[PDB]
Amino acid sequence: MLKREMNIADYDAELWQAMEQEKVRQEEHIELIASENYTSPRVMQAQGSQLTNKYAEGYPGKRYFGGCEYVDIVEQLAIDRAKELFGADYANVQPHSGSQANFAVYTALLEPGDTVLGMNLAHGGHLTHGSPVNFSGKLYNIVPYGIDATGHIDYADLEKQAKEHKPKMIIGGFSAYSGVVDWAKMREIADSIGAYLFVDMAHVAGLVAAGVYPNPVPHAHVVTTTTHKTLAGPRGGLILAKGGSEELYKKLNSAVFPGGQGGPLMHVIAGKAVALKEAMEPEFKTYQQQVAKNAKAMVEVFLERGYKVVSGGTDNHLFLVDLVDKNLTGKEADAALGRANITVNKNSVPNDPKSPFVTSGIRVGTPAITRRGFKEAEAKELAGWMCDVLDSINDEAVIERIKGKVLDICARYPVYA
Amino acid sequence: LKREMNIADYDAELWQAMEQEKVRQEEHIELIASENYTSPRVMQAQGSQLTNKYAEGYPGKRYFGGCEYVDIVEQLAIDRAKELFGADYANVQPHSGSQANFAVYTALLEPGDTVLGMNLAHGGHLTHGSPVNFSGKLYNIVPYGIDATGHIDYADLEKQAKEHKPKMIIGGFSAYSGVVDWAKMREIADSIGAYLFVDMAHVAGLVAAGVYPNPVPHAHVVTTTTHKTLAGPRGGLILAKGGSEELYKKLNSAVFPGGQGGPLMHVIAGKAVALKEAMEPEFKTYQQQVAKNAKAMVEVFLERGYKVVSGGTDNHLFLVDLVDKNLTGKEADAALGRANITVNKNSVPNDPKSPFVTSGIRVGTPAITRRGFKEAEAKELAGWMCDVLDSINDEAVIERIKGKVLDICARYPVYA
Ligand SMILES: Nc1nc2c(c(=O)[nH]1)N(C=O)[C@@H](CNc1ccc(C(=O)N[C@@H](CCC(=O)O)C(=O)O)cc1)CN2
Ligand SMILES: Nc1nc2c(c(=O)[nH]1)N(C=O)[C@@H](CNc1ccc(C(=O)N[C@@H](CCC(=O)O)C(=O)O)cc1)CN2
Repeated sequence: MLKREMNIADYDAELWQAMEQEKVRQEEHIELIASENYTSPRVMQAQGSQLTNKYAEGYPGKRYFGGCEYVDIVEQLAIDRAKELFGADYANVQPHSGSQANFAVYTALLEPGDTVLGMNLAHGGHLTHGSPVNFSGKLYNIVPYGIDATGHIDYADLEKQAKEHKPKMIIGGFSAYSGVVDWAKMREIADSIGAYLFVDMAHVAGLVAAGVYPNPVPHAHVVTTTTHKTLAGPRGGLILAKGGSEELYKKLNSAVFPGGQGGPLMHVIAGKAVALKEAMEPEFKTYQQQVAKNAKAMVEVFLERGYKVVSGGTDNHLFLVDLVDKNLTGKEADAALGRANITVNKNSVPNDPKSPFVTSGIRVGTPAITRRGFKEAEAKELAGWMCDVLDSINDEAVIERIKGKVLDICARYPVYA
Repeated sequence: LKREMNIADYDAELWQAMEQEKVRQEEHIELIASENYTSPRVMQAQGSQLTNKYAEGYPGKRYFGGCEYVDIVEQLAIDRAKELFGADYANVQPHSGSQANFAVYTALLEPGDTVLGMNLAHGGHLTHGSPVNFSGKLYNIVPYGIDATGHIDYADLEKQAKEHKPKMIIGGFSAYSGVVDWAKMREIADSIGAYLFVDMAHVAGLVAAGVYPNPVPHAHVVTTTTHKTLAGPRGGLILAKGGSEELYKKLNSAVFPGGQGGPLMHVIAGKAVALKEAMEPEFKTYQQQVAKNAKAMVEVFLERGYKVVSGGTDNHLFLVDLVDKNLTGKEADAALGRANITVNKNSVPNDPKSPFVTSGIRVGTPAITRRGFKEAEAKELAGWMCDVLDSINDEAVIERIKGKVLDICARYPVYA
């Protein structure tokens, strides 16, 4: 008879202290990591439910364990909302993460060794888009594609590569690209060589949901996304599709299970279901608008201050700052901004002379501060403080000054009130 | 963003289903070997704000900033994991058992390498070479099962190993009730220079209490989930002892960036607190009751004329072969379910039916034991089960048994 009153605080102080500190860090820090956000207490409530106890392999109605009557309802809710929010006729809510959702798509449509056309990591592509240190690069033959000297994808060259290499699948998506991708144009290219157009919209799923970024669902054979980025939900993966055949969806369901996973996390899926409902609110649509809007405001300031912004601008929630001409490593910038309570993340840039762990740039995202209340005014001011730090990266007095400024604004905009 | 936000007043549908599951867990006798009831402390962790942090990499070498406290959290889980099992290496980031196993494969083998693993119908897990799983699709699998006696024949295993010269031998199971000789498997591996990979997901809890042979000191690499007999959150875990810096390097890379992205820091916090609870003395006597209860149910089943694979049990579970009773696991499962007794259809050795239908059921005592049941209650439960199986079409029999379960269930509430 476990007691509902059994808590962590009085049982494990070590773990407890660390947790509480993270709770405060999230309040005293300006999070500018593009892939992060602040999920609602409703999503956390779900994740902390008793649904963590149930084993439910299979799908609603076709499980491999008994007693799945209510978890079946839960999973169905997540599936239906997912389809309605994105306009798909197929959705799989069991992938444990973005990597897992992507892994499923690979194993369901390709054979080890097949050729895949994906966006290079330094140019903005994700690890699972063909990186040699990831399963994508080890199990398949990858042909990369990057961006112009203008900072955008050259669909003319992409087409050439496609025609010359005849890839079995073309991957559209990114982790660090600030432009707008022409989904329809990539589908055209895929169709000309009979390839699959697989789009990973993890980073822009939220913006797409609000209608602030082109929806790829109606142009790709298969789409994947995480639920924890701009979508602002729990950490998890999701597979979506529209206009596919019974077979394709059967393959996709098999790829997830028993293909690459065991039992799903019913408590996390409950959270996905509630987050997908929150993404349906009108306030959610104006929220994404502020996100893109704030992103543009920070870019202006960075350019006015003499900083190189890859692609010259932004059409989404993020942007890259190339620090090569400033003789700074992303690792240095990241660490300096951190001491001022401004959290970003070192990021490789196109033609980066440094390795992924060091990099010559930093990636910035507005989803967190926007969800926190910030607007153009606050964002322009924050961008400014950032450049102040970068400008005098060795001046502890400058960093000190800024630190107090952020602690001050962080207090007026509590994350969880 | 207001802390007062909750599901009840915002999403009545989701809330209603959740609440029902909450009651189902109280009104049902869960006998699914892979399930349990995690403490409210583990749930508390999983519902924390740690779900907001992205922390790729390992403590000290992350790819994002602001990982000072999540680094402390992950270290706690790693240290406790090592101390509880006696390993000098532990990886707490795998999202699940499948993911932990996938890492071990990709870190030690090349697509197409030969692997010796236990056949699924004979008790092996999907990730141990099933053709419908990545293990069976990416590697060359040679299976091995059990005797006519119900146990592994280490003599035949050795023969298979010498003849096929596999690059890795897998020890572990999802539905075997015996004791595996880890040292003996390591002997066999060594003779052909193969890797001995042991997946102890099902018996991690028993091992922790010292109730089942610990494989850590005999295998090159060990994996386990944290949500079965260990009674923690749903997740994976990699353990190793006596390996080299190279091997651990590979293992860390296999998990990330090899097969995963960011870990679930909130789940890892839960792993950390569950591994501390597994250190309690009450936890050791708990596993003892589990194994003990398992034996008590087996006796009754045999006395009632039911075929129990392997003739008995040396752990938390056992299989009931229903072929001679002309019943499918799917039928038994459904019948027992209407009596509020939840089990799961399970393939048995030489099963004439497919995995979705099966000719048997698997039974586990971890849940009811953690719930308070002891030999007396377990013998009585096993009895009711046989009553249902005996008269599987008698709705009057099933109803009477449902009244009995609801009753004993009210006397042993799960969460209070
Ligand atoms: N373009 C881009 N930016 C991104 C991501 C991405 O996938 N693509 N990430 C998405 O999450 C994060 C960065 N994650 C990375 C993780 C590992 C390696 C990597 O290549 N590691 C190699 C070599 C490292 C070294 O320099 O020593 C390795 O570990 O072997 C790179 C990026 C954030 N920024
Ligand atoms: N021995 C054993 N028992 C176990 C498991 C296991 O891995 N091994 N499981 C561990 O979690 C659960 C069963 N999970 C399974 C999931 C899928 C298939 C399977 O082979 N499905 C095929 C064919 C199904 C059919 O009969 O139609 C498929 O989907 O293609 C089998 C078992 C519980 N019992």
